[PDB]
Amino acid sequence: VSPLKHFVLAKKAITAIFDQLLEFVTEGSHFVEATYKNPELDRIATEDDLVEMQGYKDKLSIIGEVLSRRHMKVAFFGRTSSGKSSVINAMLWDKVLPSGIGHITNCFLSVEGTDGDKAYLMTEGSDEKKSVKVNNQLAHALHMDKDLKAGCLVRVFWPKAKCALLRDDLVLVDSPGTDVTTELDSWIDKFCLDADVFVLVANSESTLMNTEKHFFHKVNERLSKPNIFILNNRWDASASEPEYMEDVRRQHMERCLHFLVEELKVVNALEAQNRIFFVSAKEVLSARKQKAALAEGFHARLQEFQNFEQIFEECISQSAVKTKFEQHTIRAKQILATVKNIMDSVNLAAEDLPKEIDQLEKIQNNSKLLRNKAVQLENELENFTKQFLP
Amino acid sequence: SPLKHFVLAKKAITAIFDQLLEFVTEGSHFVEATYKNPELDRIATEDDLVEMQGYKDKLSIIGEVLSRRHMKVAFFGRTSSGKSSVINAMLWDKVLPSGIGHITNCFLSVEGTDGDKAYLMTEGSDEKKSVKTVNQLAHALHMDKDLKAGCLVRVFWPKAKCALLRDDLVLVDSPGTDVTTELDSWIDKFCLDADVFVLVANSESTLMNTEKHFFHKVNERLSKPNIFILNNRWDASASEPEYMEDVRRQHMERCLHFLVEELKVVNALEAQNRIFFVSAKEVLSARKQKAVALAEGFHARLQEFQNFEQIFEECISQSAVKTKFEQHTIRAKQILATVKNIMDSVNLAAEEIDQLEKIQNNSKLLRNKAVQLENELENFTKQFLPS
Ligand SMILES: Nc1nc2c(ncn2[C@@H]2O[C@H](COP(=O)(O)OP(=O)(O)O)[C@@H](O)[C@H]2O)c(=O)[nH]1
Ligand SMILES: Nc1nc2c(ncn2[C@@H]2O[C@H](COP(=O)(O)OP(=O)(O)O)[C@@H](O)[C@H]2O)c(=O)[nH]1
Ligand code: BEF
Ligand code: BEF
Ligand SMILES: [K+]
Ligand SMILES: [K+]
Ligand SMILES: [Mg+2]
Ligand SMILES: [Mg+2]
Repeated sequence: VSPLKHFVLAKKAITAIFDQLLEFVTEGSHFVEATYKNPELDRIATEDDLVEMQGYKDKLSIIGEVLSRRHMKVAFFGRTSSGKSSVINAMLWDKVLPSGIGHITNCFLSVEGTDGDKAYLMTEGSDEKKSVKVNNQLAHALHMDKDLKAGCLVRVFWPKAKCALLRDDLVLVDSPGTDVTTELDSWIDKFCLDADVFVLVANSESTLMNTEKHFFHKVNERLSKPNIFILNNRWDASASEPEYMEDVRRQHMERCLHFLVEELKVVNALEAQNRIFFVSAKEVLSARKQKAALAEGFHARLQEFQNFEQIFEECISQSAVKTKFEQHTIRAKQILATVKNIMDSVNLAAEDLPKEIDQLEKIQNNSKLLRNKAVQLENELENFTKQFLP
Repeated sequence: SPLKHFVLAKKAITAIFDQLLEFVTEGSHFVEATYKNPELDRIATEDDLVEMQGYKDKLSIIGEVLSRRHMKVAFFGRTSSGKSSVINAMLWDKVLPSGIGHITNCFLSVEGTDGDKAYLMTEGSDEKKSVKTVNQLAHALHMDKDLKAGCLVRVFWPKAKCALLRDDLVLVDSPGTDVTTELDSWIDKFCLDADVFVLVANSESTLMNTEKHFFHKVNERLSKPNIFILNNRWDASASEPEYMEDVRRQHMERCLHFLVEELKVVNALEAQNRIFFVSAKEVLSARKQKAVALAEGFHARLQEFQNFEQIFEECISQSAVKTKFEQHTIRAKQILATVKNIMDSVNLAAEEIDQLEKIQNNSKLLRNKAVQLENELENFTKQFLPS
């Protein structure tokens, strides 16, 4: 006994550590602020120190929330028409989300499991379990009037009996295309930035753009190094021009590897192997939506979608301790290290009237005692990593 | 004749721009002197100085663009929207590297030649190499051992085969935008100063801001860009016909908003004849069959590619005076108007202090030189750009 209990122990442990962390950094932020702003002190603490510590307080509050959340959030991200909606529709075995040519998905869509045997949707502040067939009115931009305003979230519920993956506490998120408008991008941040796992749906007819990559650098800048699956979707395109298939596949694989391993430095090359796939959502959906001449390599592309689903499931369940917590604990260690440096910098600055020197040594004592609280927390995080991680 | 009308126009406008450039260099020096003078803060502002310096630069580069022997048409777009394939369709053969993934990994001039065989030339080589060598130089799944520099291969296609090339026309196939920073900086160096742009958009998707940002950059550095938008891959709309008209409407509205509201380069009626829905792949396939079941509406998409080619040809031949010069003359009028405002602002701000009235007199005399140039530009526009 048991996978579930191992997770709940881990959650209580790390959440409790992060409580201590957040109060520590808030206190240190107030100390540094006070020292910087005091007109009596010859530049003891710097503005940069203050901004960094304030940034860390914010960072840690948001990460705190992410840790304590009841659910594992998976955000789907990509350019317009790479295949985000269609990938989810394939995982669900039915065309249940708005999909098509042009800009379509014009709202954010939660997808969760339900114990009931029928699907439904719910809208901002409504108990009403509306028909899943109403989606287009709310989420499909060829239906929606161009006036409709700044939000939104529509929560789709799909029966757990159909679709294994939705059990339990998993939440999939279909979003709009990146880089369509500034406002849409700011909403894509608000909704998707704090996701536990990202599925980058790339267009395998094309290659990876920098605006697509920039998002994941932003995730790291604001929170922690992102857990990323790359689906090179539309791979059925390579059935035309088989004389280059392997060369094109090699190009994508090399570029995606470079993105995860060299640019983000989130994963090593061997790990990245099991995060990059070549698939056709369209084919998988078409085949699945049928069990009451085929295009070449269909079966290979199907088997890789299945591998993606297997590995995706292995992470949000078996390795949910790792998936939910690891990257945030690493970032916690990093932030603490920098906080220690700031406290040291303030201490040494303090070394260079009787009331004025007495005030200055009080800053020294404060900075040292904060420093050792930081080392205590570093040890508690190191213990957590030992007892709960590889 | 048409040719003589053009050469007259070129000599006229180039001569005007010489006068323009000297005027703005002088005004830039005046504004700089007034701003930097410690006796007289705050008569001219830093923003005034930066604007005037920017205008000097702008005008030098536009001067060069005006005085060039050839009409350059740059093809621009995302990776795999269909740039290479559009050109391959215009030439009736698969002559340029095309395929899934990142392919076009150098810049490719395409010009007419009087000879009956096609060929290529590389920097800096007399050798007319076989057009069948292209892939080794330009196709990123092929390319031989190094290479790079961000370079140019000049393709020459027989004029006998493709009507459009017979002028001093130069088509430019480029790499995909937003792939790498260095590729983007080369795309600027090569394509930014193009006389005409063909934006090959992916009609399965919608227009991204990185795609639009390029053309804002053209405007920031030079003049509002002459832009054709080809919504390529439109054969995709065969698969989902119940929304075809709605998707078409979406693209048309977005493209219209881009040209008319965002760039403010053209009115809605003009923009109608700059936006098209086509399948390069289909057109190439049909044409290369010179050398049973076809998709609907193949024929519609073909007729629109043909309309694009007709209107494209009507512009860099019949209306070549317009195409080459108009947008630069408009920008010239705009800059002069703002220069006038700067000189007025300095004059009013000016309201031992003999020095102060000397700035007033200088600002007024510069202002009236600006009005003289405005009239010379207005005369040019009357005589060479009706109605
Ligand atoms: N051939 C092919 N078409 C696809 C694939 N995935 C999606 N599509 C098509 O491209 C469009 C996808 O739009 P969609 O991705 O659902 O909306 P998004 O949210 O903007 O990505 C639809 O018209 C799909 O039929 C694929 O793997 N292969
Ligand atoms: N279905 C379809 N495919 C196209 C069209 N235009 C180009 N393609 C294909 O899309 C792929 C990319 O074309 P390419 O011209 O290399 O794109 P570029 O690198 O952006 O110039 C090739 O395999 C082409 O055959 C089109 O209008 N419809
Ligand atoms: F066409 Be989408 F859902 F960005
Ligand atoms: F496929 Be590209 F525009 F290099
Ligand atoms: K779409
Ligand atoms: K390509
Ligand atoms: Mg979608
Ligand atoms: Mg190309």
